[PDB]
Amino acid sequence: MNIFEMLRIDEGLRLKIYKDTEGYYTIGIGHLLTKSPSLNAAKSELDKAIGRNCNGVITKDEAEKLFNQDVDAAVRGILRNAKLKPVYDSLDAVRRCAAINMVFQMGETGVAGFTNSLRMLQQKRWDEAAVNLAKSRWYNQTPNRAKRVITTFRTGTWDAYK
Ligand SMILES: Cc1ccccc1C
Ligand SMILES: [Cl-]
Repeated sequence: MNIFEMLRIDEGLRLKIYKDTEGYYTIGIGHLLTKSPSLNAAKSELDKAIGRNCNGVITKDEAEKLFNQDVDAAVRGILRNAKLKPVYDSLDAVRRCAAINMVFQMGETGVAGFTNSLRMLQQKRWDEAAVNLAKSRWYNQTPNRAKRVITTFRTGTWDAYK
């Protein structure tokens, strides 16, 4: 297992514009297009991202390239952020994947509310961090996804994905 396989399981793959759990236009392996309610705005963002007139549909190769870019961007966001980088660097490779997963789903700004969880993770207080992570809108709105990610932080294994 690696971060790409983990996120492919959590996000799925769809080659036509769809709506995510919050109702936002998305395509591919969880690539957010726009938060605007306008399908035309989403189609424009898609064409800009792919570099051709897609009319709302992409190929598997295009979805996989967008996905590589999106994972890269999540990692770079962590490494540039003075609050997140020290916690990330303290983690083992499996737990680092759980961290990237959260940033991919919620962004840097969405993880800003997790300051207390981050401190517990940096201190390697895994059970305590798991409880704190679950006291969140994230866990209540996407509980199965959150349980898999939290279990990865708690155990440092891939057991939730196996
Ligand atoms: C979201 C995030 C980022 C970096 C380290 C740990 C965590 C939970
Ligand atoms: Cl879920």
